[PDB]
Amino acid sequence: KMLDLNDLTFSQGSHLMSNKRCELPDGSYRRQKKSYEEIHVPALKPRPFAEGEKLVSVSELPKWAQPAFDGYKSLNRIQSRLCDSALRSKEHLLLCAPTGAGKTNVALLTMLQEIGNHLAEDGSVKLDEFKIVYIAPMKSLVQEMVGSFSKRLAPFGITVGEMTGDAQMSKEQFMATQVIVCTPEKYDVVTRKGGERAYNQMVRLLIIDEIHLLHDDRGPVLESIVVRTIRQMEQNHDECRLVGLSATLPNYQDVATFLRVKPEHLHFFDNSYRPVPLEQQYIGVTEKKALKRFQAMNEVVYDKIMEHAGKSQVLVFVHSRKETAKTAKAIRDACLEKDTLSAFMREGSASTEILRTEAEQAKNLDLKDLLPYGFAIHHAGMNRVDRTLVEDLFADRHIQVLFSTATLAWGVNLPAHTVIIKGTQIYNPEKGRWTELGALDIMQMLGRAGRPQYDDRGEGILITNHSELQYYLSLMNQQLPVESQMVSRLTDMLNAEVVLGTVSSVSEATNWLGYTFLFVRMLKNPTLYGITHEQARADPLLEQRRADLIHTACVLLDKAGLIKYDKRSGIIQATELGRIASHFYCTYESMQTYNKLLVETCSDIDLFRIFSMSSEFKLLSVRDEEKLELQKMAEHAPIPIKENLDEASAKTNVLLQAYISQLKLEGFALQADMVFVAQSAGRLFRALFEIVLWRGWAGLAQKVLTLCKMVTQRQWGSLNPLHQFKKIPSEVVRSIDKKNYSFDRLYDLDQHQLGDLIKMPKMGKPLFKFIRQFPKLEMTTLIQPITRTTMRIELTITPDFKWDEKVHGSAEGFWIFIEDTDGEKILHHEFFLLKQKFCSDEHVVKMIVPMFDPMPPLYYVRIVSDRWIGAETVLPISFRHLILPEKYPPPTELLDLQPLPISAVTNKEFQTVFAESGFKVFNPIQTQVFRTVFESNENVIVCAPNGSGKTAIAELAVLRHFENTPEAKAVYITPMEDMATKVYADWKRRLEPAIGHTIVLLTGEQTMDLKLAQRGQLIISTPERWDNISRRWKQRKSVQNVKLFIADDLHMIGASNGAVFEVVCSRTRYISSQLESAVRVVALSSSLTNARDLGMWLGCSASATFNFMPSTRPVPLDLEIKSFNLSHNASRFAAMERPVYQAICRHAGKLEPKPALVFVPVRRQTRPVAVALLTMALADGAPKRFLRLAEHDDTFQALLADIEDESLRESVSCGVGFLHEGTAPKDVHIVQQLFESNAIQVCVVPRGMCYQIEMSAYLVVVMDTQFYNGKYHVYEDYPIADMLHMVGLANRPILDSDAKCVVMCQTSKRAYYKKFLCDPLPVESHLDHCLHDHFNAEIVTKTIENKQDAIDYLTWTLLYRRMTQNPNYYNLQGTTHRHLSDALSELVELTLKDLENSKCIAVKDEMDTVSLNLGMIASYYYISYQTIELFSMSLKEKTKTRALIEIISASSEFGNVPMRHKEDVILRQLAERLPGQLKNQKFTDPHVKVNLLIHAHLSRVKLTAELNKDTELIVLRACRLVQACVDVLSSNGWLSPAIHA
Amino acid sequence: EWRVRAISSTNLHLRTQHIYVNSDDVKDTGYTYILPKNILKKFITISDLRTQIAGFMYGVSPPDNPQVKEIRCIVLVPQTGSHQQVNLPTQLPDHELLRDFEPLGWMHTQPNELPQLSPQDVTTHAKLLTDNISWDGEKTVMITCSFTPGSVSLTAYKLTPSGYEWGKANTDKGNNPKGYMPTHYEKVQMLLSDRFLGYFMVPSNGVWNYNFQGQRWSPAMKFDVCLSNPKEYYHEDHRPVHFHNFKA
Repeated sequence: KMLDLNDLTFSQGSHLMSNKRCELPDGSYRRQKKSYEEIHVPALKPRPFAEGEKLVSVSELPKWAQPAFDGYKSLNRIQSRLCDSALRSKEHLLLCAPTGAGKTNVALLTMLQEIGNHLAEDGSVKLDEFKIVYIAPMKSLVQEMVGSFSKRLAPFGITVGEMTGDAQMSKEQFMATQVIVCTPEKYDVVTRKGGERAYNQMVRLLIIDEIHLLHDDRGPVLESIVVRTIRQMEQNHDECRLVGLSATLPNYQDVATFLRVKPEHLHFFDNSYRPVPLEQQYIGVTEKKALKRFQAMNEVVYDKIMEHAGKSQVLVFVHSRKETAKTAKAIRDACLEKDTLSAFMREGSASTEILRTEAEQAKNLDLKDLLPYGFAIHHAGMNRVDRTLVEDLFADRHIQVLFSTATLAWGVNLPAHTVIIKGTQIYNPEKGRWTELGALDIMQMLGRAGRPQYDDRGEGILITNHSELQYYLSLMNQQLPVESQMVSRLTDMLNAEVVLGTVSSVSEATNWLGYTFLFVRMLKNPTLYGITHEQARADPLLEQRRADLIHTACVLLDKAGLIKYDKRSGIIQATELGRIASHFYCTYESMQTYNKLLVETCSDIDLFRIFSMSSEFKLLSVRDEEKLELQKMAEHAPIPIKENLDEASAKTNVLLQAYISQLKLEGFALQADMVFVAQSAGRLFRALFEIVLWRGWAGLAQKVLTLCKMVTQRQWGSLNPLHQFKKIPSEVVRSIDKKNYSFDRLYDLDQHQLGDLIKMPKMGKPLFKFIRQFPKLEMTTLIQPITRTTMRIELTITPDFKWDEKVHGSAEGFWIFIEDTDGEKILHHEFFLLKQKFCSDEHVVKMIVPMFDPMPPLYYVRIVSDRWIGAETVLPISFRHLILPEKYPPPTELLDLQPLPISAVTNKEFQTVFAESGFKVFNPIQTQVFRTVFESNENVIVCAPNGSGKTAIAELAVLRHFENTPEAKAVYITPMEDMATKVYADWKRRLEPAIGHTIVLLTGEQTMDLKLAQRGQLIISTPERWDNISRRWKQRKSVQNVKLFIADDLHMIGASNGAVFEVVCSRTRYISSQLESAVRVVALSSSLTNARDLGMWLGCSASATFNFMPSTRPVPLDLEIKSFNLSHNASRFAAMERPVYQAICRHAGKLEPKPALVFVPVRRQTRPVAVALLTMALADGAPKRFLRLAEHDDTFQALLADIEDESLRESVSCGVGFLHEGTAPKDVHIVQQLFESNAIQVCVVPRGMCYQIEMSAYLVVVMDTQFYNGKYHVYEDYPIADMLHMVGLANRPILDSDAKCVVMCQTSKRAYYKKFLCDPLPVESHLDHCLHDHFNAEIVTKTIENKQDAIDYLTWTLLYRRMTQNPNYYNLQGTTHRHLSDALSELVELTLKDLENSKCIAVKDEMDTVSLNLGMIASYYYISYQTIELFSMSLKEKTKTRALIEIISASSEFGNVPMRHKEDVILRQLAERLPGQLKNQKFTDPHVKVNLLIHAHLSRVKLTAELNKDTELIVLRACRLVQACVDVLSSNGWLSPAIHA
Repeated sequence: EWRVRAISSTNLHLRTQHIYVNSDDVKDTGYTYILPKNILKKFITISDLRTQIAGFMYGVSPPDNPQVKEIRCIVLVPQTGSHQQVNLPTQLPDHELLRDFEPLGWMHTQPNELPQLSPQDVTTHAKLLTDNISWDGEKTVMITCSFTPGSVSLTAYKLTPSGYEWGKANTDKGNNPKGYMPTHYEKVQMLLSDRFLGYFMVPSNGVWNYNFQGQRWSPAMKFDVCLSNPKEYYHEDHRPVHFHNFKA
């Protein structure tokens, strides 16, 4: 049922007086006077100490805990009682004590208990194992607590950091900080942002200061944090201790129940435990006439000062900065009028001399005027120096009467004997009206009453309206019940749960809502929450009441477009708008308004109008007394306002423009309103920026992004960027503005010319420094057309500015936008973060943009600073020379042919090979191609999607070839070693007995592999291994005797290593031609666009060119691409975790669970994800839901006992497997066996093992599509071929009728993957980048004796074909035979010149090529020319063993050792353990890693399984390099270095 | 009575729903001129209702038809507007791509009806022709679009030899001359293209309209182009003087 949330919302907020009566303490009395009435409450005497109750000495604390109490002799009375609960118990703690009773030291006791859990045996604190979060209600208090703990925690090395709405800690700063002091709103936003989810699990202690804020309208923020924590603790079983600090208020037992605090840890200390007994006087003004009422207040203030004049110090709080001086002078004048001023200052006192002396130094004239009389003022408008001085003078008791603002009670621990609160009404800009002062302010003000140890009792005078007297009485007499305000924020709070995904259904919402304090209050007081006694009896659990509340909110959130709510099933799904809304704390009404009003054609005026129409400002009203002032401001508004000046919306707009213009306002309330508007503007405009970015409106996005800077910089975008440097005087910049000198031209002027231009030579050098420090970025672009509809743009960014941590911080963010020709549509957007650590390195970003018909003339690449005004660069990319590639030929139609049975193969021996492989009938694709492959000897290319059984086609060629020519040799090349291992092992098992010939897998050892190729009839090899052997084909008759060459996964030619593959394939046809020996080429690949071009290059007939569509898979594939709008991958992982579990319920189904395969980017991710899935299954109450066999199955128990890894064994026991590169092959085999048998439903595998695993699943889940490349410090996208491989594993044609695929990737990559996964892939050559090594090898063999011989070989390559199809990709200017020939001639010259420069070859008569010794060495040992040149340049006559390791480690062959994230830290720890290592090594360089690993190997240091595997590869590579050095040194005639090698 | 004129700029996108070629013509002898819908639609929205603005345009021949002319780039230039005239420097825009085009366009915006041209238009074209020896008036033609209510009309014109000689002969404010006349004027064949995109060249500093910056403006005024998108009229960078009085 739909409910009215407004009627149920407590409009009174903190003023809700739920108690109908107030009971006064004994001895309280009433005094009625002529103009005012006083109600006096006597000071409560401290209760006597109980039997055995003694103060715990600091020496009684553990010695490791004593440094936190340096300077303290013993704990107080309360701290002593809580010592067991605080220091010795881990249970939740709720402390109800009077204000000022030393709660801060109690918090410190709880910290030590956790430090003791993380105290190492050497006495150090494991600072990285735990984090402590302190919630404080105000920023000023946060600053106070940080300063205090900095002194108290300094002996422990503990880092204390401030995290507030304005002070955002970076993630690196977050890591270095163990104790974070923050505001509720900041912690909520932090938890809402998701970035710190990995950090939230490390939070072991949460201290909630002044938790009684629950009675305030801000109370729901604390509820959200607590409920989130409890739900996280209960679901994840991560223990975090909750410490609630509260005032002595009713319902504390409910708060304890809400906080899950056991009664043993519920501590209530009455007002007698206040350190100074406080006598209280409540003055309720009975005057009905507001003016007489106001006048009576002034009488009271003077009277009470005179009652205390010369007796005790009085601290008078006021609400306004202006009120400080006006009231102080008026009372002083009243003191002057009655000649009572001398009572404050004794004539001739040193303090009078001090105050007069300090008055001469005081910059504030009003303070200077008041200081000689012993009066002072303190308010936020005063400078910090004068304020601190006044604080000191009162602490020294010089100031007798101090007038101050609430900030002193919140920002300075300055207690006074007497506190007077003049009036309790404060102007609330959020409500637009005058409201009563908050309880916290009163408690903080009253908290300063009575100086401990100096005053025997304190006196608190509160001046208020007679109607409100009972409320403040209820507050201080333990009678004001804490009530929930959650109704006011229930929608926003519920949205956060939906955005966090912790609530997805009304059942989950009802459960989540059952944790709120509101629910406890609704159960305890239904009549207050609009629930009748009869209704509460019919629904004792308030399930209907809650569900009606939730249903209303869901409809509102659904109507706002933040969620998708199925009213029947109750299913709730988060939208992108909800995420944005939650992240910036915007109301759903304002977002709904924005959704309605935002259009691409919005002007700057509409943006201000839409902003001013935000529902956050709905309570702002136009005051009559301010229209005239607004009238002056309206005349000064630079941006026109469309609304009438009488409308509240217009007022908001005017205020924003004035703040940006830094205009001076006269009305204090208007000035207060301006700050309120200005404070909200920063987050709201930032949210709007995300919205327009999501819709892709380029021109509008640039505008809104500029406006965000204007809010931050408080200036209009037309002003010179130099105004952003607050250290530069504005007058200097204005002199440039007055000269209209362009900013761009200032970069070319020298410091003297600049100084002379402004007529200030002294400022020329500082300005030039600031000028050269202003962020400027240079752009160069490489334009690469991929298809007729898609083009890759590779953008290299060069920083052209001097980094300054005080200006730029640790990192600066930039937005890269690719806009269309019109600048209307965002074709691409990306966030670039330049880090201080990389501020000197160039960053290359590769991106792909769609191309439209008609062809646009050009595109614009725009880089915009996120914070800096004017720091943008635009680069137009012209298409005038864009030669679009030819239209691909139409794909081969899948003929509806009758499936060929396995009996169709005439050889009975061959039928067993397929019968053993599970084939009963051939699939349609295999059937159509079978006849051409098995009956004919023609060259054939078959491009078909993964899962169609392409591997069987290679086998048919092998089986037929040895059947017809058993004596002829066959070679099968596959680019992946893991696939080669699979194919070899399986074929050795199945095919070798049926063919009767030796099958061999090459190993890479030149000498041994040659024996294998001679011994083996069928050679399985990688391209690289086969290339080394095929070089000497002229002398190797066994190579000449190769008659069948199979190239599988030919699409890998488009990968990084395809250049070797192309050369190997190219040489095979050349050899085939030279020997008059036709070598049949059988090409198997995924679906390609240019399949005919490769077929033609391979000599395949048009009839033998089969290219089926990706949709023609024998098993239909359902591909769902889910996008995550998180640029931080570690944060994105945690955002993907729960959708994966949800996908299992949605796609793999309940009741009939089907096998699901989950790919993760790294080994380190395998185990955490597996635990999370088990945790969610446990959270669902079905931890073993994924297991399908009986737990007591002897084979399962036997297989369980065979698992070596206990954590794997435990995970498998619940039906969820995980694998990684360090898992033993037996355990891998078991998991594979269990998955194929469907014993386990889920298996976790890293991307590196996709070619290693043989498992196929119904559901394939790709968790993220990025991996960290530590060489470039960038997270690199998964190769599309690897992606197709993973998707290819979604194939169970005998067990499942269909297949499901869920690809989770970044939103910016959705279109990229969506295109290339549905459409065939275009394959282009990369041979141009590796020609040198290939050129050198053929010259050494005298295959290339002149430059033309090199050109002739190139005509056999695939490159030559593709150069005609996409010239601009290869920088060709035309498609004519001349342009093709001319470009080829230049490429040959450049390659050969480079080989000549490397002294690998010598060119005689500028035409004939002669191989040099360096070329022979490189070719023989298969080493890159770059390493051989380096050795020639680096090896010296005196090079020693240590230097040899350094030189060898720097070789290009080690440039491909993988650098993992944070691996430098492990390498740093190793370097500290190895002798003689340099401390200033670049631990992120793989050459440094290899150098350290070489020394560790020689030292036999036990390395990790990852580093051990790396060490094995390194040592094998090193052997060739050492042998290569020997030949290089012998050519130079150096004996001793050769001996060292 | 200014500020509403800034406000009125909002709605310029609406007129783009009702663009019309004012196709009352028969002179198929006109080397028929083809303008593309993309840059036109932008040039509408970047305009200012109560003043003229103008630019120069550069052309390609289709390779298969020498006499059909495609307008392929607009150069916006540093300019000071007026209600019913426009101020353009003697400085000529120039760039490699413009020299690699065939160079023929100039166009201006009309607030209202245009039962006949302005002499400022003709004298501009005549002066332009007098400077642009490359141009040739028989090749080069002049174009007007009008802010008809809720709509735009497109119409295009040529200057006859008697047209050029009049402008050559004339040097006047010329409100009601003789020779400001149909033998001196000509109407010529022109067309709108949805079939392809064009693009804008703009000044090197972007700021094309001056008006209150007319103190900065000069008829001499050296400038260059850059290949950037056009900033709209009431963009902040055009209007900064309104922000500089209210500094304190």
